[PDB]
Amino acid sequence: ANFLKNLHPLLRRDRNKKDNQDPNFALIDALNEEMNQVEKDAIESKLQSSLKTSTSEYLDKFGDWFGVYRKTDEKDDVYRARIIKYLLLKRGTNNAIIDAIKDYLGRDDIDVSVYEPFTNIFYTNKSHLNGEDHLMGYYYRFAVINVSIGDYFPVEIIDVINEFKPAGVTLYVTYDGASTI
Amino acid sequence: MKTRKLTNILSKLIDKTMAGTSKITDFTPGSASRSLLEAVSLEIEQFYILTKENIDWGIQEGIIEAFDFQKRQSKRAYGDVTIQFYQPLDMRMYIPAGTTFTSTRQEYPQQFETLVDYYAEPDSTEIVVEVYCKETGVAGNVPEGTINTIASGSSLIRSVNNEYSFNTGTKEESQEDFKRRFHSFVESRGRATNKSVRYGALQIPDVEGVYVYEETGHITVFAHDRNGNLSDTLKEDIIDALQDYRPSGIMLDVTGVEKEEVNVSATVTISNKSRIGDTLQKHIESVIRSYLNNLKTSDDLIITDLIQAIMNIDDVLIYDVSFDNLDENIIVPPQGIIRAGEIKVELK
Amino acid sequence: KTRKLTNILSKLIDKTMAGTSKITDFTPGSASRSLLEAVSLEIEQFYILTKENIDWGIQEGIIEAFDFQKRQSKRAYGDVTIQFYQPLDMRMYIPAGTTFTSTRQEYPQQFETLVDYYAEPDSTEIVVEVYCKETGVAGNVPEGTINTIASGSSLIRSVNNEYSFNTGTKEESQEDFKRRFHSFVESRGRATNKSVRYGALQIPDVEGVYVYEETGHITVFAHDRNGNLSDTLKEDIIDALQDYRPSGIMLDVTGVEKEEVNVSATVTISNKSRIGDTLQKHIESVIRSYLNNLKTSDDLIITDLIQAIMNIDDVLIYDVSFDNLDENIIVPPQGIIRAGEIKVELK
Amino acid sequence: LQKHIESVIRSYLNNLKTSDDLIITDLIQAIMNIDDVLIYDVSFDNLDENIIVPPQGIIRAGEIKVELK
Amino acid sequence: MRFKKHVVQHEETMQAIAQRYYGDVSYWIDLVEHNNLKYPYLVETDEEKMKDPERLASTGDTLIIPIESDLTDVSAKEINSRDKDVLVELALGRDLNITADEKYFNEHGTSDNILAFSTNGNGDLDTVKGIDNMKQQLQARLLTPRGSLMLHPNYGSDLHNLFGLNIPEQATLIEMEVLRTLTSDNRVKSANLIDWKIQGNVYSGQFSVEIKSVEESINFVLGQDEEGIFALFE
Amino acid sequence: QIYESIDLDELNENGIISIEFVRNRTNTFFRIVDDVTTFNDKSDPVKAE
Repeated sequence: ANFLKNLHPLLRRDRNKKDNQDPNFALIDALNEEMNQVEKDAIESKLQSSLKTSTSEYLDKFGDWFGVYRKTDEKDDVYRARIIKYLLLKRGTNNAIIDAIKDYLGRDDIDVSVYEPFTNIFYTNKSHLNGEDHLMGYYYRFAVINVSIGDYFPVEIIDVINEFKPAGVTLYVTYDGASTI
Repeated sequence: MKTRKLTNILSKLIDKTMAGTSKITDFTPGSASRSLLEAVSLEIEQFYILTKENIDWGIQEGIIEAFDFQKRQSKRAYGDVTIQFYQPLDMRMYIPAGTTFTSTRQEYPQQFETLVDYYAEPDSTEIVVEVYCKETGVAGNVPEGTINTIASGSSLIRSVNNEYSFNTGTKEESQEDFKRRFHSFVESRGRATNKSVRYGALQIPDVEGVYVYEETGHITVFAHDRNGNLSDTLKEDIIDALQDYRPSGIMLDVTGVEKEEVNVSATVTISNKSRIGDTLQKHIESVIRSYLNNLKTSDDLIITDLIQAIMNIDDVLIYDVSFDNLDENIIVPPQGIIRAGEIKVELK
Repeated sequence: KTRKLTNILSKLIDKTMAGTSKITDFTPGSASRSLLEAVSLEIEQFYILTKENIDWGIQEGIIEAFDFQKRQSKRAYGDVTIQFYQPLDMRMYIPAGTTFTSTRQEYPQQFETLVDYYAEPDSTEIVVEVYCKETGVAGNVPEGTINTIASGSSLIRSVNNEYSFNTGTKEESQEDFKRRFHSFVESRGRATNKSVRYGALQIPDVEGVYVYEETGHITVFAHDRNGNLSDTLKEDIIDALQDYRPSGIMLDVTGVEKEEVNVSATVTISNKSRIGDTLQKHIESVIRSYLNNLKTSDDLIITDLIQAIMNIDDVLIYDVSFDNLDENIIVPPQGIIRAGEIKVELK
Repeated sequence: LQKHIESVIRSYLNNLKTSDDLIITDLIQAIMNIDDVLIYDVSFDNLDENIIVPPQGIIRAGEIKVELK
Repeated sequence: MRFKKHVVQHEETMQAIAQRYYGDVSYWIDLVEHNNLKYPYLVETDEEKMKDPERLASTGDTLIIPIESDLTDVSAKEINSRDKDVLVELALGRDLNITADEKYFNEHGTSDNILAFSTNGNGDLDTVKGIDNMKQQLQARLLTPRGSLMLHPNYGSDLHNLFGLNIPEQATLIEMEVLRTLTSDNRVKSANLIDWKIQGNVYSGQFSVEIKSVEESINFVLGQDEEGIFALFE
Repeated sequence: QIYESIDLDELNENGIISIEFVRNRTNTFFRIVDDVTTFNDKSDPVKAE
């Protein structure tokens, strides 16, 4: 917006008193309006080059680079939060699986836990004879987990756990009826 | 950038110009005012377009810079040369690194050399060595039987041959291929998952594909280079790269894919018999090599697919095709792959 | 990538000529050429602005989303108090650039106001903001440093900065910013030996961690500064590594196999008159410090101990010998050497 | 490095005066002070006990040899 | 090393500065890079500069223009009259006043123990500068017999021996000796006879001395800037 | 203030010295318009100038 400053010095910068309908001032102010609007747009353009301050189209460009695609009616703030969370996903532990379930079902108040049967392997000394422990075999074995879920689910949640669980661990999924009643 | 267009900018300029003065009322084509405002608005439009393009370029550049995810350069070709001697060697012979290998086939004048020192044991009749193309890019992907000369000059050498077509030479990484590897990075930030294991195995640039085969308490990573082999150095490197990504406490093993080595002999009839020669044979052989060496892990080989691929070269010039070694499709398992053996063509 | 002034002007002239033939003078000093030159200069300046914005976005856009601020170099600034002998008998004016300084060789830094200030008649003391002329931490002067004005009126009783300045900063390099980001990203990793070791090390009282891997079991060796592992610290490590361990894998925590080495030494000395308790205890403290400084995988090389004991004094200490230490005590990675009973005999 | 260590040992022994005893630990610290980080451990394959020199005696270097490991 | 420093003027632009100094507007980006300026390079007032004092400059702020400037090859017309006075004063040197009490050593010109130091009235030694300095030095040279001064055989004059007869010949000898003594000074560009007469005992004469011009002294002193001595060892 | 060409003409006709803004001159961005005195008899050149 240095258009008047860098303009030819002899040209008038001010609407002349002698004529309220001075065409020179009209042309100059028109061009100046467009110069200042382009400067404003160029100053506001910085917000599009940052993930923090990006908006619709450029934010979609960022999500396409990160691999995360906008959902139906998904605004910018929730979308960028979802991208940031997707980058920072903990994986390979019970807490991660529990969060993945709770974030594929609707809510947090549901009971969800992971059972590890290898804790109940029957050792000679410590394990009680008629106790909770069982003899080692196929199910009571390391690299095995059984996930108990306190609500209804699509079968596809199994595939979500396949995305989170560590490689080499057999998965079983237990629906518990006692929550839904 | 709001992506304005020329017509709106010109209309806004003309409207303001009219509003500032009632004297100016001639904005027809060919007028001075209209031309000046048109030029200004056109330049503004070009500024906006280029600003949008530069912002797109800046987003790609900041993605590259933030993670230091540098884009893959061209890879130089490499492969295995076999050698035979006159008689079983009486002694430990030597072949130093930089020993050059060349080919008398003028169609493939590229040069190769050893990057490693070699020796042979007493009472051995042949040896295998790995050689790298001196020149980078696709030029070092010579067919089988090309390399037949050794520049060491040693007398005990009877003959030299590359038993298989080289396929490891490649140009700069494509835009979509780079974009797909970055998605794998993002997924593999969680270290202990199957996709993270696959990324760590793929972290080595030499590795082409990986199939992670999963069992209870055991992981088997089937990996291969762009030729279908898996050298011990490459296996060790994959292992070292997987130390950071593999889950703790679970057994892991790295092994080479179940490579199948399809030899082909094709009898092809030609309608225009003048066109018969060495050029057409070599072109057909090249097409077959490119078809087979583009098969991925677990791609079945379908004889009719190969038939259409050969016949689409020229559907008029080529009359009929017949295979003298293949009669039924080949099933490839998940951990398997197909690669071209000797490719031969008889023109009739 | 971008147009420039000469190209913009040329295209403007070409488009103007194409639009109409009524104008053909495009020489220097022409109104029309001047107007196009001005528009071209503005567009070139907007191009430079876009270049600056994109150069900032390339190196700061993505990382900024994760609450990571790059430290910009700043001028140290703060408030100072000016006291008057009496309420002002007229409106005092302090022009911008009015310099404030300190009467010490410890702080030659000069501070100036960047804005005009006015003190009303009714006032008796007014506070103003001053900015250090130099960027860096050199401007972070302590409390009571600024105590002089170079162009103040005699009505001032005393100048004083009521708090130490701390806003001066040095620019953080790009590589350090990338290193912090990459550190954070690595810390997001879980269910690996490296991540387990990291998460154990973040605990306050943990000094050293070795992770030993077996098929279906993980055991963690930890120790404090003393080589010991308290039950409470063990429980803390377990509770912190509940989040870290892989699913379906067993994790155990154990102390480091400490080995207390007892060293009885016979030190020959030259100056017989300097033989006393203090020198004995000094030598013993040196030996104990050397033994306790050893890390988990560090083997006790007796020759280096002899070097250290002789380097206590090159002429006083004459010769050394040990009866307990006959050969180097090799220890595994999970076995730390610590100081046991120490005795020194002066000869 | 071998020649530097050999030189240091020669200079140490050929600086001994009349009636200076040779003390193996002194020689150890002299060798180790060349670089205390780079040099790890030192062992002598011909010397095991200090050498007493009488008033009319002196020590001088014979063949000096060093094996780097 | 020396560089030009520019004060931001009202509603100035970087392009105008570049045109003014570099003779082309293209160097404005170099000027920005060297001064480390953010996009609003020359803000209207200090309120805008408060937003980013480091990276912005307001009116009355000093910019640096890295063009190797040199005080020689500067048009004397620009130099202020006071600056020219100070420059010629430096050129012609400052020295301790000894020719005070003109009457006394004018009454005894040929003798020794004729001149002495004096005070400036402010408890410091008296000093003669510029034309007064030249007067002092020319008087002292004329009055000094040649060869009497230690370490300087040729400094002085032979007038003490020219107390000869009253004829034109001795007049011419005196005139030639005086012209030699005046020419001996490096600063005296030339000297020449004006008029003389003989009144029996008494001889009388007058001369005209043209010291080096203002232009030459200015050029000499501004050249001396390269060395920084600013002193006279003639 | 930045007085206009009419305001400067009024001030000079009233015998008042004024300074007018000027752009891009080699020395400074300001110049002295006139050396007029308070005596407003412009016909008399001695008293006025």
